[PDB]
Amino acid sequence: QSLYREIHQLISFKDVLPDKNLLPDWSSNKNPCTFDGVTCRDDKVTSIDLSSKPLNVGFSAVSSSLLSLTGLESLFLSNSHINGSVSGFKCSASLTSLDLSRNSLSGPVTTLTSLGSCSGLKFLNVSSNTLDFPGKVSGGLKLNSLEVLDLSANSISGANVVGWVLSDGCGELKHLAISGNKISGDVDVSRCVNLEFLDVSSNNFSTGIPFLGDCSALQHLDISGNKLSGDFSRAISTCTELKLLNISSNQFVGPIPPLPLKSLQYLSLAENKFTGEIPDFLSGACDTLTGLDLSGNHFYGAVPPFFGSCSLLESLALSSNNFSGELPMDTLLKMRGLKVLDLSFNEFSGELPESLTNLSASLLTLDLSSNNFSGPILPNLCQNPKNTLQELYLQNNGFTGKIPPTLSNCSELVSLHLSFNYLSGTIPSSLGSLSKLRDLKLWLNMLEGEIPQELMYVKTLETLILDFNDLTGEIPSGLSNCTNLNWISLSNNRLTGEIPKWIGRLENLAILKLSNNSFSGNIPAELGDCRSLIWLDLNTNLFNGTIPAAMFKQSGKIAANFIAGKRYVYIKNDGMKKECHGAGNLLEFQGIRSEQLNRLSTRNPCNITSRVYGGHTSPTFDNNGSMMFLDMSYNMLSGYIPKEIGSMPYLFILNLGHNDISGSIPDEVGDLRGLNILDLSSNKLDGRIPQAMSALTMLTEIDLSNNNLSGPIPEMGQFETFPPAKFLNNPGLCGYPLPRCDPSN
Ligand SMILES: *[C@@H]1O[C@H](CO)[C@@H](O[C@@H]2O[C@H](CO)[C@@H](O[C@@H]3O[C@H](CO)[C@@H](O[C@@H]4O[C@H](CO)[C@@H](O)[C@H](O)[C@H]4NC(C)=O)[C@H](O)[C@H]3NC(C)=O)[C@H](O)[C@H]2NC(C)=O)[C@H](O)[C@H]1NC(C)=O
Ligand SMILES: *[C@@H]1O[C@H](CO)[C@@H](O[C@@H]2O[C@H](CO)[C@@H](O[C@@H]3O[C@H](CO)[C@@H](O)[C@H](O)[C@H]3NC(C)=O)[C@H](O)[C@H]2NC(C)=O)[C@H](O)[C@H]1NC(C)=O
Ligand SMILES: CC(C)[C@H](C)[C@@H](O)[C@H](O)[C@@H](C)[C@H]1CC[C@H]2[C@@H]3COC(=O)[C@H]4C[C@H](O)[C@H](O)C[C@]4(C)[C@H]3CC[C@]12C
Ligand SMILES: *[C@@H]1O[C@H](CO)[C@@H](O[C@@H]2O[C@H](CO)[C@@H](O)[C@H](O)[C@H]2NC(C)=O)[C@H](O)[C@H]1NC(C)=O
Ligand SMILES: *[C@@H]1O[C@H](CO)[C@@H](O[C@@H]2O[C@H](CO)[C@@H](O)[C@H](O)[C@H]2NC(C)=O)[C@H](O)[C@H]1NC(C)=O
Ligand SMILES: *[C@@H]1O[C@H](CO)[C@@H](O[C@@H]2O[C@H](CO)[C@@H](O)[C@H](O)[C@H]2NC(C)=O)[C@H](O)[C@H]1NC(C)=O
Ligand SMILES: *[C@@H]1O[C@H](CO)[C@@H](O)[C@H](O)[C@H]1NC(C)=O
Ligand SMILES: *[C@@H]1O[C@H](CO)[C@@H](O)[C@H](O)[C@H]1NC(C)=O
Ligand SMILES: *[C@@H]1O[C@H](CO)[C@@H](O)[C@H](O)[C@H]1NC(C)=O
Repeated sequence: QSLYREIHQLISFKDVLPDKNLLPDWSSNKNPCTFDGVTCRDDKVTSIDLSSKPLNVGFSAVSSSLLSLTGLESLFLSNSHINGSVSGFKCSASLTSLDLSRNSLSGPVTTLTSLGSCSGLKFLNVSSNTLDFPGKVSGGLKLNSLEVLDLSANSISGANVVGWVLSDGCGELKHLAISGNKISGDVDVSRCVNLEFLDVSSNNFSTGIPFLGDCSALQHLDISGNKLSGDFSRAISTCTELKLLNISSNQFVGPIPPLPLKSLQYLSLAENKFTGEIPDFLSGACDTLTGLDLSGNHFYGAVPPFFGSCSLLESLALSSNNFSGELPMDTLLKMRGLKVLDLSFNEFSGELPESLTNLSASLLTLDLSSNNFSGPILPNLCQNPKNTLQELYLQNNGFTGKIPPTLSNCSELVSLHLSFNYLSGTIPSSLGSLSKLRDLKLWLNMLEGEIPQELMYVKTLETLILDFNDLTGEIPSGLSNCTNLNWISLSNNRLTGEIPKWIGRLENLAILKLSNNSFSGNIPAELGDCRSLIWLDLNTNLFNGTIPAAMFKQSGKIAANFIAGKRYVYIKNDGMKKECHGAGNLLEFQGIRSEQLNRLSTRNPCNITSRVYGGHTSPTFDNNGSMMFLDMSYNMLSGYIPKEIGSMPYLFILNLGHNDISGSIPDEVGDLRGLNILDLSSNKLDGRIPQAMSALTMLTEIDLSNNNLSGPIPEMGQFETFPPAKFLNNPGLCGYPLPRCDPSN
């Protein structure tokens, strides 16, 4: 191991990097031990770590230069843009750990057999690459000295790949992870007598449960995200050291089988098809449970008192079943260290007991959404000065009375969701002292009064959802201090005044929904300063003046990352009812049941049986996008449509119906290639429909009726596919589907 070879090898590797900007301090002028990413012991290189650097070289360059360094013990190249395939090479006997995860390695997984020349190799990570397995699986990986092997998240599809991995022996193996592939067939680790960690999740297993044999060392077993059913209980009967069992997202059925494995600390049976009331399936002492998840099955009945033995439980998840009865305090109060209580989507009922306040001392998350609780929200929920509560989810129940202003004592609160209840009174101003609050959701209640100026103190505020209350007054200027606002929804209240000019300062603002209020004045040009605005719904107000060209100036520069990943529903207007306005309502929908959407019937004249679209927000671009949804219908807008309207390639819906807009449809409307819905009806538009609109190919709905348009309807494009109704009440308009233009009228 001469310095001469060491330095020439390191530098010869640097000299083949495409980006000259890489490894700026490696030099034949410096000692290797001074290089960034190099670790030495007694002035000799022992480890190299170039992970998260865009090397952009082939594995052969890596194996030629770095893996043959005498005395090298570890090599970390995770997320280094290494591509190509591994093949035979000379490897130093000192090398114990190789991390090649998160690259673009490709070829048959049989290529990894070449690593057999690393005689000391004990740890191999090749997760997140594109390795695969031909057709028929034969021979074996033959790396039987590995203690740790991670082949996760590759492109391995095939039956019995696991046997292939283990074929030449697995006496040394402690940790095997191969999740995130498409492997099927048998898993037999019965000869892996030292195996402590097995992860075969997110694969394609649909037959036998893994055979574990003696199961003498196993502590962690994850078979989640497959299509397994059958007798998992019998398969782990011998497992005396098991601490974590994850069988969630599979096809298991029947009642919960006994699992009195006393060592068990984490257990998930979530998203299967288990049925019944909970039988006592644990030891007298609740095994050693810190974590329990029974979510997404068909359980019903009361939460059994034997759960009172789980005094170490930190996380209890029972959501999306059919549990009933009143909150089980006697049981829950025995869980002195409970951090997460998730009972959402069940049929718990009755009022909140005062003892619930004893529980909220360790509680980070209290989730009671979508049940049948009633009575008032507890006033003293956060009495204790050492309270840690971060999430309070009470939405979609039957709570009455006021929002307790003492919720301001929940100083660590991050998300407050009280939507879908029957709360009255005002939004307490003390909420402004929640210095970590990010989400304030109170929609569909009977709240009155004004939106509190004191919200200006919540610099962390990202979501403000207040639709369907009885709020009055104007948008308070204090909101301008909430510079991280992403989603503002104030629709269906009785708010007044203007859209303030400071709205343009809100650079994170993605969704602004103000529909069905009494807002007035002009549309501010400052909306064109909002860097993230993708959804603007202003329908059914009293806005007037002309649509300002500047409001479209951010087109092509829109960012849409922050808004992503949130549950919503979109309720489409079917057009059948005159009282129902706008293209459709986009609404927040975390923890609420669609079945309860009928609760809108007293607020909303729209046929509930109208189409409900749902999911998690997912913009079509990440950056350099444009507005996606613009609805300014049922106002008193006048003047002309600016040509800038056509500058939004991601605009799916444009609704300017029922205003007093005049002049003609701009040719640039034909530039809106993503357009599905164009509603310009009940205005005063004149002139011809531009032929340029023939270029639009994605239209599913158009409406130009009730204007003063004239001349022929364009022959090309989608016009001919729409009913005459979409063009009626335009005296000068002619051509299919209208009567043919006839010069002599
Ligand atoms: C903007 O917001 C305002 C304020 O919310 C909103 O006005 C309200 O609209 C709703 C829906 O039209 C009205 O609903 C009242 O209450 C019920 C709703 O279920 C209805 O009465 C019965 O309804 C049931 C269910 O549909 C039906 O089976 C039954 O036949 C109805 N009873 C009758 C008359 O036979 C009525 O819709 C109505 N009831 C009353 C008070 O007669 C609210 O009354 C409205 N609240 C007001 C005006 O203060 C308005 O629509 C929103 N605007 C837009 C464009 O969305
Ligand atoms: C093989 O390499 C994989 C890719 O690096 C490893 O998978 C990653 O392990 C990371 C370290 O545990 C995880 O770190 C995440 O982000 C931070 C890191 O400091 C943690 O706080 C987070 O808790 C953790 N994840 C989250 C958000 O909870 C990576 O998430 C994880 N996954 C990927 C695909 O990157 C394997 O661990 C490694 N195999 C072995 C056996 O070591
Ligand atoms: C970017 C987010 C804010 C947004 C909620 C996003 O997650 C969501 O997928 C958006 C893009 C969806 C939600 C509802 C969708 C619309 C649902 O309403 C409809 O009228 C359909 C009719 C027809 O299927 C059209 O092809 C699309 C169209 C008109 C959809 C266009 C795309 C959406 C507007
Ligand atoms: C996951 O496994 C299933 C079940 O083995 C695969 O479906 C089979 O695929 C083979 C090969 O094309 C067919 O011959 C069988 O008829 C399929 N069986 C059934 C019941 O449909 C499926 O291909 C696998 N998924 C992936 C992504 O590899
Ligand atoms: C138990 O397994 C489930 C399901 O596989 C885990 O949840 C998934 O985690 C993976 C990443 O490993 C994600 O890709 C999935 O989106 C998750 N699915 C669901 C439905 O949440 C869960 O994390 C595991 N629990 C523990 C403690 O290990
Ligand atoms: C727009 O709504 C407002 C509030 O009712 C009104 O603002 C008037 O605008 C016109 C033209 O700018 C002028 O009469 C005055 O500048 C404003 N006077 C009032 C009443 O405040 C106006 O009625 C509406 N019309 C327009 C086109 O602005
Ligand atoms: C590996 O990356 C380089 C650089 O982009 C490329 O030239 C080469 O073709 C890649 N190899 C494979 C097999 O894709
Ligand atoms: C759910 O449980 C409740 C207990 O109150 C019962 O009345 C109801 O019929 C059950 N619903 C379903 C879908 O099984
Ligand atoms: C909010 O906006 C301005 C600063 O630009 C000022 O009125 C005020 O000090 C800011 N912060 C608070 C807490 O009001």
